[PDB]
Amino acid sequence: LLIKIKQADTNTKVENVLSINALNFSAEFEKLLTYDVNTGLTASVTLDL
Amino acid sequence: LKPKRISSLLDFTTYYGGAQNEQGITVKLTDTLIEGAENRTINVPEPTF
Repeated sequence: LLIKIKQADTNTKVENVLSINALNFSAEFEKLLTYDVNTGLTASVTLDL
Repeated sequence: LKPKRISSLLDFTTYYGGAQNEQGITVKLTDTLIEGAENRTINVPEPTF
């Protein structure tokens, strides 16, 4: 996914939006910390690997 | 119904003409989006009539 976002900058900003919010990139960060964004520090530890 | 002697293909189209235009050709166009990238499809099948 890191390689894909560097090639996607040639044509479309929606390409850079479809990945990081709707598709796989927003979903992959949740498995280590599910809702850590509730504060400045990682809290509300619902899921922790 | 009169027999006539010709000598080349240019002699034939002078007195008799050419072929008949086909009536069974169809053209299809489709615009698609594949993960933010455009895709255009052109489909001309071979005529059955």
